[PDB]
Amino acid sequence: YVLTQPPSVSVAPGKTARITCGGNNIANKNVHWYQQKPGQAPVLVIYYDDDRPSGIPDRFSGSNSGNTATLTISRVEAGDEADYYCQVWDSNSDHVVFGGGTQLTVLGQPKAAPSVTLFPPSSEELQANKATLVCLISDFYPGAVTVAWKADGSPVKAGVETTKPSKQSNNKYAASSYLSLTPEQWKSHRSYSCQVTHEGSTVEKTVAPTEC
Amino acid sequence: EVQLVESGGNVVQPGGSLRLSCTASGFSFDDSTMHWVRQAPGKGLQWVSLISWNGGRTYYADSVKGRFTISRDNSKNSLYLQMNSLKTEDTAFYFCAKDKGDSDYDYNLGYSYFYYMDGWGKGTTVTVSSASTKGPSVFPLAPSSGTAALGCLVKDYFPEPVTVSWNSGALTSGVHTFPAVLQSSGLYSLSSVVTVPSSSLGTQTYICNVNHKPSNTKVDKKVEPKSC
Repeated sequence: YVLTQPPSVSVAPGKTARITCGGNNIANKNVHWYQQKPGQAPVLVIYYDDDRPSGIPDRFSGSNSGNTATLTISRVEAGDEADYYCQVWDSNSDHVVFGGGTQLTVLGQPKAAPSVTLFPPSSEELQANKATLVCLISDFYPGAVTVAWKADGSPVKAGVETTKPSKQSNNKYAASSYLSLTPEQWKSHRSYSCQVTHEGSTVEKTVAPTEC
Repeated sequence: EVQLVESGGNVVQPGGSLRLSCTASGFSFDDSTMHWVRQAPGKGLQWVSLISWNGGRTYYADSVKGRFTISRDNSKNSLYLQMNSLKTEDTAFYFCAKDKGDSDYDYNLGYSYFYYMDGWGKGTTVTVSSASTKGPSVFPLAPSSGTAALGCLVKDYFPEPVTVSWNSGALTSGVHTFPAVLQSSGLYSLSSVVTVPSSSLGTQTYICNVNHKPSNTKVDKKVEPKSC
């Protein structure tokens, strides 16, 4: 059986947030909701559809109609930022089923454009017969970017790794992307480029083998 | 007050075996149904297995069917998980959880159970990798002459984690240590940067200290601007 949730959902503080849980004929089943803050124990917030455990705010409330169940948090606070999973029991397949989870972002600070720094392979690493380009992206908000690497003028996705954005010592976000070459490839092109895209806008830095 | 303590998470090669344990208190273990739920790092929750108070009902997820074995010992308030024939897909965070235990009877329809979680543990980490312990190589990310950025490439190590500081802890302003990426080689790599007064670059001296306890390695590297 399958439960599907929107991957992301954002709201401005004090407003009201809605998280959907898609399952077919899900109104026939009891739906429960857990909240999980990064590096921590999940926590029951709504059970048996609309019921709520004592010890959690009256702001959390539950719906379940036909093909879609809904966790509704009102007067959202900064502390309500977490991941939310819905759950059921499939009597048919003998399975507990969780949904994908929804990361609820509370736009509790000013937007911020990413600052990008691109390092070429150090003489040292090269001397070890490996070449690595390091693209460091920091101080942006919200925490969702896109990286793309170009050689000379044309892209390539062979040998790229990119981290998932992550808060820093100031609630802003930062991510990294490495491009792995062989020293041969490194000095055989005129230049390499890192291209970060953040909410519509695109920054780009470039390095060339020949230089600093 | 409910308390659950997983243990025995570790690192193992594919095909290998491992036995997680979980220790309860603050509720009647004897009356309770238990669960194992796992969570791929970064990804979502995935139910693994459940088991009723006496072992009566026990079910497994298709993924682990035939490889995993759930068990308990009520005399010890203990839940067990036996993972055999491990895969890399099994690498994750393993949670043990208690179930409220809500049921329902009806003399001709049988019993009906309504499972869902009532308490969780902290977790325990299970890594399945073909690779074995290896200390990191450390390379300088030299600044390329407002302010400037310089850093450390911490390359090809295993298992996690590495920790990085600068100037033996005395530099924290401007410092960010990223998450690690896991490469095709099954080895981890991460970086650390610090942004600094562009001017104070020929004078002030920057050293990063890498520590990798799994291999008892510790490295210090001074990062100096290049030469051209």
